[PDB]
Parts: sequence; C-alpha cells; structure tokens
Amino acid sequence: ASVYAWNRKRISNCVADYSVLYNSASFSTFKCYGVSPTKLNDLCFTNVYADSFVIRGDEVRQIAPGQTGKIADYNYKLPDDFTGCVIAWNSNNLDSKVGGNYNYLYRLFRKSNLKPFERDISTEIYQAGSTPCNGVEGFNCYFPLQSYGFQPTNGVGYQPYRVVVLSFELLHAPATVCGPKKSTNLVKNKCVNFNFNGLTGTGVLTESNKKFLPFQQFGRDIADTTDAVRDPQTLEILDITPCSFGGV
Amino acid sequence: QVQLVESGGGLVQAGGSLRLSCAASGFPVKNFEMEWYRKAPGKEREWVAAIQSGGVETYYADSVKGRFTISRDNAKNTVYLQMNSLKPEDTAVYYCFVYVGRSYIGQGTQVTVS
Amino acid sequence: AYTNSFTRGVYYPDKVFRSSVLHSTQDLFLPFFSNVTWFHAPVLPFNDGVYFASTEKSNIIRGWIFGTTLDSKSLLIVNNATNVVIKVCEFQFCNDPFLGVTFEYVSFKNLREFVFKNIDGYFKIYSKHTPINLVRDLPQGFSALEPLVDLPIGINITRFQTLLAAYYVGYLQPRTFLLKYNENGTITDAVDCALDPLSE
Ligand SMILES: *[C@@H]1O[C@H](CO)[C@@H](O[C@@H]2O[C@H](CO)[C@@H](O[C@@H]3O[C@H](CO)[C@@H](O)[C@H](O)[C@@H]3O)[C@H](O)[C@H]2NC(C)=O)[C@H](O)[C@H]1NC(C)=O
Repeated sequence: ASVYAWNRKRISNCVADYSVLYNSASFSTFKCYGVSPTKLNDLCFTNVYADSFVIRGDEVRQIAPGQTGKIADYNYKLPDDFTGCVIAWNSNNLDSKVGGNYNYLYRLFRKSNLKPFERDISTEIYQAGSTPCNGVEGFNCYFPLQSYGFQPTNGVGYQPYRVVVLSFELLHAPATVCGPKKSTNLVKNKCVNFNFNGLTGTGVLTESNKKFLPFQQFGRDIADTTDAVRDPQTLEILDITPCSFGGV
Repeated sequence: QVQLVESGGGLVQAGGSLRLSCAASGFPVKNFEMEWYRKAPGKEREWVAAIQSGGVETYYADSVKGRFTISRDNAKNTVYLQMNSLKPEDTAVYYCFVYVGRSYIGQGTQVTVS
Repeated sequence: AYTNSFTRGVYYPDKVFRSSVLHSTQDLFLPFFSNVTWFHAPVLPFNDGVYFASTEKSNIIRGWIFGTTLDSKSLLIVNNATNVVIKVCEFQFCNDPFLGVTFEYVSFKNLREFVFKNIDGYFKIYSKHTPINLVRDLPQGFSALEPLVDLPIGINITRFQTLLAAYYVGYLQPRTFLLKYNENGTITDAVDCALDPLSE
C-alpha cells in the first residue's frame, strides 16, 4: 500500500512469529519501543492492527515517539510513549524498476500537522496563497502528489526502507495475534515441576485411568486439589500425585 | 526561512555544455542531502543527480550516468550542477530539492537542448 | 404468554472435572420454577443474562443481535447453511427484519437450548442438543449446559433482538446452587438453595 492508502488491516486470530524475522539477514534500523525486541514472541498484547509502506529512507530517524520533521508531519506520526515496533529494512532489488519506480507518489503538502495514526487520503491541492486555483495549475497551486525517485543507482539513504507498523494499542479488545510459545517434551513418573498450557505447579505426574468429556482441560477432586490435567499436543489425559514427604 | 534559487541557465545545441547552481540560505548543505529534479515537456518530474549529506558518495540515475557531475561548495553554501554531452532528451526545467524540516522548492532554471 | 421452567438453566461454571462430589457455588443462575416469556412465532431487554430455549424443526431462526442501540452507532451472531458468522459490527435492519430464504469462526424433534452470561467483559457460549419430542412446552427433563467459546468485547449490552417455531426467554440473577456431579463428570441434578426451605 501507498502513503495515501495504507490500510488499517485487521488480521486477527492467527499467529505472526517474529523469531524468523530476526534471522532474515535483512533488518537494518529496527527499534521496538516500550518493550524489548527480544521478548516480542512470548508475551503479547491486544490491538494487533497492522500497516505497511515503503518510506523514502532519508529521514527514518524522524520517526520516533515525540520527534517531528517531514515524514512525521506529512506521512505518518508516532505519539509519545509508543508501544509497538516499526521495522525499517531496504527493498533495493524489487521496489526499483528501470527509469524510476513512480508507482508510489506521495503527499508533499498538508494544511495542518498530521494526527498520530491517521491514514490520510485526499485529492485537493495545497492552499498557500489567498487566490484559489481555477483547476489549471499555476504559481500558487502547489500540486502535492510529488514523485519519489526510486532508481537502482540510488544510495542506501536514497533507496526506500520498507516499514511495517505493528501498532499496539490498549483497549477493551481481544488479544488476537501473538507470537509462538515453545514447548519442551513430557516427563513422567518423577517428582517434578511442570509448566503446562496455562497452569504450573509441582508433583508426581503419572498415566491416567479415567476419561474426560472433550471440553475439560484439567480436573480437581473433593476440597479442590488439582489431581488431573490434559496435555495439548498428545491428546492424552495425565494425573497428578503429590511428592514424597513425611516426618522422620 | 530556507530560500532556494537557481541560476546558470541557457540554450545549448547538441554537443554543448552548461553549468547550473543552487544558492541556499538558512541551512548547511554538509548536514543535509541535496537533490536535483528536472521537468521535460510532455513528461513528469524525475531525479537527475544528488550528493549525500556526508559529501562522500554522489549518485546519478540510469539515463544520466557517466556524463553528468554534481559538486558542492560548503563555504558559499551553493551546489554546482555540470552539464556535459547533452542530448535533446535533456530539454527540461531543473529544480533543486532539500528536506530541512519541510520541503522547499525554488523558482527553477530553464535548460533547452536542441 | 408465560410458562413454568421446571428444572432448566444449569451450567458448568468452569472447566473443572469433579467426580461424585456435591459441589455448592453461587453464580448467575436461572431460578428453578420461574416463568419465562414464551413467544409463538420482538425486542426483549437484557438485564444480566438470558436463557434461550427455542425449538424448531429446521431452525429458521438463525440470528440474534446484541448491542446498546442495535444500529450503526454490537454483535451479529448469525448462522448460515454451512457456517456461522459472528462479528462485532455496527449494522442495520429494516422495518421488517427477516432472513431471506471483529472475529470469524467456522462451525419437536430438536430442542436447542442455550444460555448466555455477562461478567468481566466476557461472553460465553453454552448449549445442549435434547433429542426428545414434545410440541407443547419445554419438557420435564434435566440437562446441564457445557461451554463452547469465550471472547471479550467490553461492551455494556442493554437489550437484544432475535431474527428468523417458537422461542423461550428467561433471565439470570445471582443465587446459590448445589451441583450433583457423577462418576463420569457431568451434572446430574441441581438444587437452587433459595427456592424452598427443603432445598435450603
Ligand atoms: C499437536 O502437535 C503434535 C505434533 O505436531 C501432534 O501429534 C501428532 O499426532 C499424529 C496423530 O496422532 C501422529 O501421527 C501418527 O504417528 C504415528 C507414530 O508417530 C504413526 O504410527 C501414524 O501412522 C500417524 O502418522 C504424529 O506422529 C504426532 N506427531 C508428533 C511429533 O508426535 C498432535 O496431534 C497435535 N494436536 C492437535 C490437536 O492437532
């Protein structure tokens, strides 16, 4: 998508793994604000709306929480205390045709400053003098749709860094897309601590002899001590016994 | 506060040479990237040459490599644009560009090659 | 119209297996021997929860809409021929709303009763199947409603409206139950504590 039409796409209820993105051998000036880039995959947060653009890479450092300029004035603005990540990396081989890739024209003029996270779309030309333009372009019309010069012989500051906006907001909203959570193997017949799917604790973990309905995840008994669990990757039912203790 | 003007235009024939300039005020060109764009009749605006802000690497587009040369002077705060080996495809209106806070577009110069 | 709800509206409050114990709890519950609003086919309010106990031979009723204003100002929980569409979308209905014969999910001789519950931003889906035959009213049998799905919206829903051979609507308010779990892990009997002093 372009800067006039970067959509607020609601990709939800799936997983977008980020650990394959760090080993892409491509990322240049990636900076995840608020939270660290390392723990993006284990802990997640709601409002997982996504955006994309190839911004011209001369002023990537103008995009920051509380930093204005040209890109932060007329393209896309970040508010103070940003939770989320914008990842900038080059796109030299594919977003560069011969003779200039003029498939992404961009807004050069707006009357006011852009609101943070505002997708701006308009047709009308800039108002800078007092005389209105008659449709025919004159000396004070100032046609906002300028062309990025995207040629293969441009340098690294002139070539577009591709940016994706995985914006993170807080609402009364479902946390729909999170990263992957790794799992180890299963230990049996051992006084051991466990980290199952939601529930952790200590005990001796055995094979079962009971059965469940297809909707329970674990089970308790009289006076509510947890003595059962279901494992999620094996489709089996697993029992809990307390560890060996007593007096001497 | 940034004012850009263009000078050094004229009319040449096939096989001529010319020299353009862009005098600047209010910003240093050794801290920002200077670019040049042209505008031919019947065509859209396209980039000609640029100098990076470090001043080390200069770049030219696909049809204008090997013949054109852009150079800068830090003391006069003016960037010079050299024409060599001119063809009638280069008949255009030339502008200099910089992004210092906002973008500033000059009045341009006229270069006619025939 | 109104009719008596003999022993209906019980559900598992959580996903915890319990064997042969008489667990007691208090939650948002349908009272035993209450009167539901029977309609024979209608905006209905939503105080805290609804017990929905419709029967139809083919389920011509497929959609019912939650919201505060029920217009473009908010769920549309609708079924179709092979799927269901649920989404929170500000939408519309005309002066004669009917079906012409932020989520996605893929799904008389029938009695498909459901109960809906409202706490802590969460809305939960409970159901049973009931293959027995009675055309007059809701029957004398007993059934416990198992959970299906949970999803947060954080919206204070005030009323609803169903769309399309009858449906039954009752309401939920907190009292205390006793549940009779069996060996196989299902609820076989229930006691409303505040019904009569024998049950107290
Ligand atoms: C969660 O993931 C695990 C692993 O991806 C799934 O376990 C897999 O289950 C299938 C069916 O039970 C196994 O296929 C069978 O394998 C046996 C011998 O291994 C073979 O005799 C059969 O002919 C058949 O191919 C599969 O091997 C097993 N994978 C692993 C790595 O253990 C599990 O089903 C997933 N759970 C859900 C709910 O999808």
